[PDB]
Amino acid sequence: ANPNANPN
Amino acid sequence: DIVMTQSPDSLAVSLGERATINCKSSQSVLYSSNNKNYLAWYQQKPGQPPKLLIYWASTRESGVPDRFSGSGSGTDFTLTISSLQAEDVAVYYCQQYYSTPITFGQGTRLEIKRTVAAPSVFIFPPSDEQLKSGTASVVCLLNNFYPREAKVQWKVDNALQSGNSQESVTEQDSKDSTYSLSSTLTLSKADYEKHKVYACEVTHQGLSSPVTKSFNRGE
Amino acid sequence: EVQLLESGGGLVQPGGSLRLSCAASGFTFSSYAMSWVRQAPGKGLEWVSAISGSGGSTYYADSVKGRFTISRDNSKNTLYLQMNSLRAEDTAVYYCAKDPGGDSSPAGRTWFDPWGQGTLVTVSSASTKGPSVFPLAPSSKSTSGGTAALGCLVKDYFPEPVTVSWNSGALTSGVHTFPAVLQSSGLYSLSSVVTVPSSSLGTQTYICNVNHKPSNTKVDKKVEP
Repeated sequence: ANPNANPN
Repeated sequence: DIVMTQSPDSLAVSLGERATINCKSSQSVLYSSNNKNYLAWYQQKPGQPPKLLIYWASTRESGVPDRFSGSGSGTDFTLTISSLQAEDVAVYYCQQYYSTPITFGQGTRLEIKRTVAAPSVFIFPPSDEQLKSGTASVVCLLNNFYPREAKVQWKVDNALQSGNSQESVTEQDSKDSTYSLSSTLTLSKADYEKHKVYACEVTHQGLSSPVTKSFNRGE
Repeated sequence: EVQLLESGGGLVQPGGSLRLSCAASGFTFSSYAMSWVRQAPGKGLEWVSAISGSGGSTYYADSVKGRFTISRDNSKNTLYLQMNSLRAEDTAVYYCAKDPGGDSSPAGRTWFDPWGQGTLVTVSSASTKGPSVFPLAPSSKSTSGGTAALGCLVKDYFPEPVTVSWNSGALTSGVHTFPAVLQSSGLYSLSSVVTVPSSSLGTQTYICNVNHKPSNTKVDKKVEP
C-alpha cells in the first residue's frame, strides 16, 4: 500500500 | 551521493506575483517501474521546522494552499508560487529520496518585494546601571525599512568609528515585509566619558540624504 | 493529529556526549520509519540517521558514523539519538521527522512529514553565563511625532537562546527581538525593542521579561522614560 517503492 | 542544486539562491517578488524556484538533481530521480519522480519540496519560516509542500514532484500535501505547485521530471524540477502572500517569506528546499543518503538542496531564500520605506531612527545612550560596571553600550535602532541595504555610521565628537560596533537585522516581517536593524557601539566607560557628542548616521534608499540621531553625554 | 516533540539539547563540551529524545503521538509509532535531520545555525538541512518502524535496521550519515546511535522504544512512542565524541561542527538544531507513508526501505529513504520543532545542541568549551539586562529608555532622541521607541539590552550570555516578552506577553504589536550577535568576548548580546504611542509614555508601564533557560536566569526590567 506504501507507494514509496525503493528504486534501488 | 545525489547532489541537489537550487537556482537562484535568493530572489525578491512582490505580493500577488508569481515566484519560480528551480531544483536540479545530479542524476535522474525518475523510477521507470512506477513512473514516479522521487522529489519533495519544503517551506521553512524563521524559528520553525521545514514544512512539507510537495512530494512525488507534483503532488501537493493536504492543507497546502493551491497556489503552490511542483513540476518537472528526471533531473529538472520547479516550484511555482502563484499569487504570492506576505507570509510566504521563507527558505524553500528541494529534497531527493531516490537513494540514500537522502539529500537536500541548499535552499532558496524568498524575499517579499514591497515599496521603499525609510527607517525610523532612534538612539539610546548607555544606562547609568551599565556604566557603573565599566562598559558603555550605545544603541542605534533602524525600524521598519525596505530594502534591506542600510548603512549605519557611528560618530563620536564627529570622528567616524570603525571596528567597535556590531549589527543585527531582523527576519523580514511576515505582515508588512520590512526589516529592522540594531547597531551597538561598545566603549569602555573611560573612553565613553572622554567624548561628548554621540551620533548615529543612517544612509538608506528611502532617505533623500543621510539622517543623524545624536545625544550629548551628560545632558 | 501526528505530533513530534524533541528534547535533550543543550551545551556540551567538545568530546562529550548527549542523548536526544523525540516523543511521538497521534499514530501507530512502530508502523513508521523515523529519522533525525539537523541544521547548523544559518545553514541547510543534513540527514543524520534513520531507524525502521521495528527498530531492526539503523542507518547513519558518514559524518556521524561511529559516534551516534539511533534507537527507539516501541512501548513508549519515543525515538532516541545518542551522540558521543561530539565536535564543534555537530552544533545544530536536531529535528525528529516521520515517514509519512509507513516503513519505507531503507529506513530514512523518504520525504518527511511532520517534523518536530527541534532541539538545539551547542558544542563548545565556553562556560554558561546568564545575561545582564539594561533598559533602553525612551526619550526625545527616541520620540518622533506620535511614536516612541523603548527596549531592553540583553548583554553577555552563553549559550543561546534567550526569550524576551513585553508586559508578560500582553504587548506584542511593534516588538522586535533582534538576533543575537557573538561578541569578541565569546558571549552573546541582543536587544529587544518596541514602538508605542508617545502619548502613552506618562501613564503606561512597560516591562521586558528576559529568560535565559540555559542558566535559569529570569529577569524583569521595567523601562521608564
